[PDB]
Amino acid sequence: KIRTLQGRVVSDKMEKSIVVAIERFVKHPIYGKFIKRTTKLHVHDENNECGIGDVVEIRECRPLSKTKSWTLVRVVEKA
Amino acid sequence: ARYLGPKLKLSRREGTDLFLKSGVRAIDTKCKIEQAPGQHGARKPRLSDYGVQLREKQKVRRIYGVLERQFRNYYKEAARLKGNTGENLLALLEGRLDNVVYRMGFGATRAEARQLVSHKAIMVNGRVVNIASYQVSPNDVVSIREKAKKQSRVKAALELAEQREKPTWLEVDAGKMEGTFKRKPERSDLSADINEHLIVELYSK
Amino acid sequence: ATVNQLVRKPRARKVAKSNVPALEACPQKRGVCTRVYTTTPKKPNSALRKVCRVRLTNGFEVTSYIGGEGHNLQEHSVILIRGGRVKDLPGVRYHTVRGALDCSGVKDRKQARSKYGVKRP
Amino acid sequence: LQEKLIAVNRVSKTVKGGRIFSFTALTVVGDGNGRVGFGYGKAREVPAAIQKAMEKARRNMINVALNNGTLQHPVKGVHTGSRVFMQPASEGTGIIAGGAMRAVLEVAGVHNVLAKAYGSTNPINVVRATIDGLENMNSPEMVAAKRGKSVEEI
Amino acid sequence: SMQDPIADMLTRIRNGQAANKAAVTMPSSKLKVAIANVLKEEGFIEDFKVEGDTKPELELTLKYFQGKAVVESIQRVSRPGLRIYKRKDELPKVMAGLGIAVVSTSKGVMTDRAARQAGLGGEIICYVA
RNA sequence: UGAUUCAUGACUGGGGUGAAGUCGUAACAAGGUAACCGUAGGGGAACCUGCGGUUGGAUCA
RNA sequence: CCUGGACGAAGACUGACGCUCAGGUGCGAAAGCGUGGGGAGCAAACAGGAUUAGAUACCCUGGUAGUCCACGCCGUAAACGAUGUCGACUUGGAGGUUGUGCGCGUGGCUUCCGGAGCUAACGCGUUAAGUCGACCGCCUGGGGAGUACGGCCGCA
RNA sequence: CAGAAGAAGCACCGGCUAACUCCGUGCCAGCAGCCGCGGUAAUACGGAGGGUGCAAGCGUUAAUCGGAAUUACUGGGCGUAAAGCGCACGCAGGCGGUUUGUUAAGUCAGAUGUGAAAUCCCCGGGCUCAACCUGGGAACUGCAUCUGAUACUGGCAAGCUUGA
RNA sequence: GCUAGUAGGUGGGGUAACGGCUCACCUAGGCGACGAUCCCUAGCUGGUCUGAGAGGAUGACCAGCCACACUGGAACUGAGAC
RNA sequence: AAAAUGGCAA
Ligand SMILES: [K+]
Ligand SMILES: [K+]
Ligand SMILES: [K+]
Ligand SMILES: [K+]
Ligand SMILES: [K+]
Ligand SMILES: [K+]
Ligand SMILES: [K+]
Ligand SMILES: [K+]
Ligand SMILES: [K+]
Ligand SMILES: [K+]
Ligand SMILES: [K+]
Ligand SMILES: [K+]
Ligand SMILES: [K+]
Ligand SMILES: [K+]
Ligand SMILES: [Mg+2]
Ligand SMILES: [Mg+2]
Ligand SMILES: [Mg+2]
Ligand SMILES: [Mg+2]
Ligand SMILES: [Mg+2]
Ligand SMILES: [Mg+2]
Ligand SMILES: [Mg+2]
Ligand SMILES: [Mg+2]
Ligand SMILES: [Mg+2]
Ligand SMILES: [Mg+2]
Ligand SMILES: [Mg+2]
Ligand SMILES: [Mg+2]
Ligand SMILES: [Mg+2]
Ligand SMILES: [Mg+2]
Ligand SMILES: [Mg+2]
Ligand SMILES: [Mg+2]
Ligand SMILES: [Mg+2]
Ligand SMILES: [Mg+2]
Ligand SMILES: [Mg+2]
Ligand SMILES: [Mg+2]
Ligand SMILES: [Mg+2]
Ligand SMILES: [Mg+2]
Ligand SMILES: [Mg+2]
Ligand SMILES: [Mg+2]
Ligand SMILES: [Mg+2]
Ligand SMILES: [Mg+2]
Ligand SMILES: [Mg+2]
Ligand SMILES: [Mg+2]
Ligand SMILES: [Mg+2]
Repeated sequence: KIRTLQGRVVSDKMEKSIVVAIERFVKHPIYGKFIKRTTKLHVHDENNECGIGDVVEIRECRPLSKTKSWTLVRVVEKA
Repeated sequence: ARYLGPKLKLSRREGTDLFLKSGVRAIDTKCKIEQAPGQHGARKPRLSDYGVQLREKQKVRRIYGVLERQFRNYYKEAARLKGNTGENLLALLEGRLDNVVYRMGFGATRAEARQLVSHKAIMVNGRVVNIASYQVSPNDVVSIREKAKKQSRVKAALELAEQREKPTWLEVDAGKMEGTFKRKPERSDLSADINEHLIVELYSK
Repeated sequence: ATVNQLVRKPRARKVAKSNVPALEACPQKRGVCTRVYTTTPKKPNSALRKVCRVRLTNGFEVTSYIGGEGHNLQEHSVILIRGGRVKDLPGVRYHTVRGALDCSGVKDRKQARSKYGVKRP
Repeated sequence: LQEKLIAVNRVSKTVKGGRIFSFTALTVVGDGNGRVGFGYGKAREVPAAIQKAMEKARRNMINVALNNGTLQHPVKGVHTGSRVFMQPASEGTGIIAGGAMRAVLEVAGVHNVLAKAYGSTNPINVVRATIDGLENMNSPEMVAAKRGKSVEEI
Repeated sequence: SMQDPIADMLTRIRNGQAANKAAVTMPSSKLKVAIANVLKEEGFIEDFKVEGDTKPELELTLKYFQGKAVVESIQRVSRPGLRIYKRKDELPKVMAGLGIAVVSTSKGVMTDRAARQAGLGGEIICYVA
C-alpha cells in the first residue's frame, strides 16, 4: 500500500493549501497514561475541495513549498 | 602486598587457630591463644553486629592470606557466578594455587606454600606457575619442580600433611611429589566453623 | 498528586547549592592572605581561633581557618585553601592546606602528620 | 530458643523530687524453625528489664510458614509509623535487612531474605511490623485449602 | 459519578468479605460476569448467579475457609484514569504465583497463568490473593 | 534611540547575628483586659481601641 | 408583590443528555473607599476624669468617622468541619426536623454516641478521617517572607 | 650466579564505627562530618605505649549517584505536623451506565526490515594468573511495515433504562 | 504573543536536485498555553558513573555524526571546499 | 483596687 495519515482540516484559508491536524495516542514515558498528541501538517489541496472540520487522508510527497511536503488523497468525511 | 607481621596475634584476635604455624607444636604452648593481643586484650568487649561480620571476613582473609582488594574481587566474582555466593567464595579461595599446594602437603603453611609458588618450585600441568592467586581447574596436576624435589622443607611438610586430615577432592602422591585437583571442594568438605553468610551480608552493607 | 497533574507539571528536583562556592568545583584554590587574625568562636565554645582573610585567584575573598598548633602566615602570604567549614566560626567555610606553598607544616607533630604537612621524622 | 537483645533505652518520668530514670529492653526469641516472639520489658535496672523482656518474648511466640529458610512470597508489614517489605531470596543471599528486622529474621530461622524498612525505623514498631508481615505470609498448602484446590493446581 | 463499575464490583467483594456477608449483589454486566467466572474457577468465590433481564443483577456467593475470608486482597490494576496493558512476557505474578491476576485478552478474560499458557498479553484487570 | 544584565553610589528601608545595655511586660495559667483572624484608627515600644469572625478559651461550686 | 431552590407520592415522558474542571466568569462577612442622603442608639479617633512608678490602656463621663439608605468600588477573614466536588460500598443505638403509605412501615435533612476499620496520637466512625473509583486544588525543614523586585488589578 | 641480602607506609581508636590506656594541657592550646569535646584524674586536645583498618599506598578536598519512600511512575502526603482555592458556574482538558452489530485506532500475537562496531551480560579461546585481548551468542526493552486476534479501551451505527 | 519573503498561489529565474531558493504579481495568511517569541545554558549519540529497579547524573578516553581553523567576510579551483 | 521584674549554665 502507500503510507497515509487521516486527520481533521483545521484551516482552509490558504489557496490550494490546508492545515490538517493528526491525532496520535501515545503512552506517557514515565507516567504510563495514554495521552492524545497533535501534529499539524500543511497539505496541498489542488482543487480547494477540503473545508474546515473535514476528515481527510493525506500522503507524503516531494516538497511543494517551504512548509508543505504532504498532499490530499481523499476527503473521508465532510464537515 | 603481604602481611609480614606476627602470625599468632592474628589468631589471638580471631580467637581460633588460623593454622599460621606448622602445627608441630600446639598453639597454646606457643602463645596465649585465648587472649586477644595487646594491653587490653584480656578484657573482652561486647561485639556489635558489624563487629561480628567484620571479624568473620578478617578470619577468612587471614587464613588464606588475601588482602582486601583481592578478597573484594573474589566476593564480586562469587556473586556473579551462579549458585550460592558464600559457597562460591570459599570455592574460589580453595582454588588458589597457594592453598592447593598447602593442602597437597607440599607446604607446611600457606605462607610456606606461597614462597614455593613464588620461587618457581611449582608446576601446573607441567608448566611453571609462580602466581599465588592462580586458580586451579578440576583435573589439573600440581607438581614440585625436579630441582625443588630435594628441598628438606617439602619432605617435612608432607609428613605434617599426613598428621592433618586429608582433602577428599585432592589426590596426592608422595615421593613423586605430584597431586591432582580432582574436583572443586564442596561446602561440606570445608570447615563448618566459617560462617560465609556474614561475609556476604557484610559486602551488602 | 494525580498522573494527569504530573503530566501537566512533573515532579521538580531541589537546587542543591554548594557550601564551598569560592572553590568553584575545584579541590583547592590558591589565595593571598589580606589579613591574618584571631576570632572568638560562637557559644558554647571559648578560644582564640586562628583565621586568615584570603583573596583567591578567582577573585573571591573568603575567610580560611588555619589548623594545627602555631603558624607562620602573615599578610601577603600565598596559601592553598581546601573545603571544610569550621562549625563554631560563622562565615568560615574553608581550611588552609598546611605544608603547601608559603604555609608551613605544624612543628613537632607526630600523629596525623599528613593532615598538617609534617614530614616523617 | 535463640534470644537476641534488640535495644536497651533509658527513659525518665519526672517527680517532685526530680527525674526517675528506668530502662527498657526489646528482645526477640526464636526456635530457628518459624517460631518467633518479641518481648518488651521495663525496670529500674537494665538486667531486670532484659529478663522481663525475655520472659514475655517466650510466651508471645507465633508460628511462621518458612520455606527452606526463605519466605513464601513478598510480604508487607505495618505497625504505627513502621512499614516493612520482605521478599524471598536465593540460598547464599543471606539476611539483607536492617538491624531490628535482622534480629527477628535470624531467630525466626529465615536465612535468605531481601528486606527494606520504610517510614519510622523505631525498633519497637519495626519489630512489630516485621512479625506482622511474617504472620500473614501464606504457604502454598494453606492457599490450596482455602481455594479448595490442590497445591499442584495452585 | 460512577466511572469504574469493575472497581465497584471488586470493592463490593472486599467490603462484603470484611463485613462477613454471605453474598454480594450488584448491577450485572458481561465483563463482570466474565470476571466472576474466573473467580469461581479459581475458588475465590463459591458461586455466582444473574437474575432479571431489563436490569440484570449479579449475585456472588462469598466463601470463608475457617471463618476467614478466602479473598485476603483484591485490587483494581488497570483503571479508567490509567490503563495497564502487558505483553505475555511481562504478565504479572501475584503473591509469587499463589494469587492470580485477571487479564483481559483477545481470547477472553482469564488468569495470568492461563494467558501465559496461551502466550497472550492483555489488560491487567485486577490482582486477587 | 530603546531594552536587558552586571558593577558601583551620598543616603535610606527592613532583615540577621553579637555582652549579663536602656524602656517597659505583649504572649504562654482565666498570663491577671481569654487569645487569635481580617480590617480600620491611634500610640516610645511591645501594643491599645472599634467592627465582624473563630475556639485553637479558663471557671460553673 | 416579583422570584430561586429543596423534598415527597403515584404515574407519564426523554434516552447517558453524565461527573470533574486549568484558564475564564459570577457571588463573596466586617472594616475601608467614592458620590448623594440619613443619623435615635452605639462608637474607632478625640477630650476630660480615674488607676498607676508611668497608663498614649483596661474602668468612668462625654464623643466624631463609622454603624443606616441608594448606587459604584474593594475582594479580604480562625471566609473553619482548620476536612475540595461527584458516585458506590461497609455492624449499631438514642434524638431533632420535614414528607408520605398502611401501631407498623417508607423517603429528605440534621444532633449526639459508638462497632469494625482507620489514625502518630487525639480522634473519625454510613453526614468517615473506613473500603474504592473520576477529576481538580495544594505541600516538600525553621527563620528570612507571603516579604523584596517585576507584572496584573485597585480611587486609595 | 651471590646473598636475607636491595624493598612499609598512611589513616584511625567518645557514639555513629573496627580499635584504650598513661602522661602533658586545664573552656587554654586545640579538635570537629554530625552529636559534641576542652574550666585539674580528657578512651574526644597534644605526645607515648598498645590496638584497629588499609597497604605501595593511605588520608584530605572537590565532584556525581546512593542511602533520601526527602518531588514518591514504580513509591508520599494535605482535620491538628507543610498542604483543600471563601463559594460556585463553566469552556478547553481528563473521565464516564448498559446491549447488539461493525471497525480494528489503542491493545495483544507472529513475521520481516532496521536498531553500526566497541561497550554491558553469557558460554568459550589467548597472554604463567589477573588486569588486558579475543570467538560466538544474548541483548539493544525502540521504530516501521505486513499478517492475524478481538476481551478490554476508542470510533461508527442502532438500542435500552438503572444515571441525569 | 510572534511573523510581510512572513504563509500560500501563479509565472520567470536559479540549483545536481525539490523548495520563498530568488524575484514580479496575487491572496492574507502562517506560528503559539501540546509554550510560539524572547532569555539563559549547551556540541549530539553509541555509551559512562550510580541505582535492586524505575530513575538520577554525565558525554574524558574509544567509535559514529556535526561544527570550527587568528577575528569578520567572500568567492575561486575542483567529483568533492566556500 | 493594685499586683512589674529575675543572664546562661549543667
Ligand atoms: K565548650
Ligand atoms: K542601580
Ligand atoms: K492582651
Ligand atoms: K483588632
Ligand atoms: K470542561
Ligand atoms: K456621631
Ligand atoms: K477544584
Ligand atoms: K505516587
Ligand atoms: K471494540
Ligand atoms: K525565504
Ligand atoms: K513559487
Ligand atoms: K543518557
Ligand atoms: K568562524
Ligand atoms: K579532481
Ligand atoms: Mg596492589
Ligand atoms: Mg501580660
Ligand atoms: Mg492578656
Ligand atoms: Mg489566652
Ligand atoms: Mg486605644
Ligand atoms: Mg460595611
Ligand atoms: Mg460611606
Ligand atoms: Mg458612649
Ligand atoms: Mg468609652
Ligand atoms: Mg486567604
Ligand atoms: Mg463564618
Ligand atoms: Mg483554609
Ligand atoms: Mg463544580
Ligand atoms: Mg463517634
Ligand atoms: Mg505583598
Ligand atoms: Mg567500637
Ligand atoms: Mg589529665
Ligand atoms: Mg561526596
Ligand atoms: Mg529518590
Ligand atoms: Mg511526608
Ligand atoms: Mg499551627
Ligand atoms: Mg497546618
Ligand atoms: Mg472549603
Ligand atoms: Mg491495531
Ligand atoms: Mg551494537
Ligand atoms: Mg465498543
Ligand atoms: Mg560552549
Ligand atoms: Mg532507590
Ligand atoms: Mg566548480
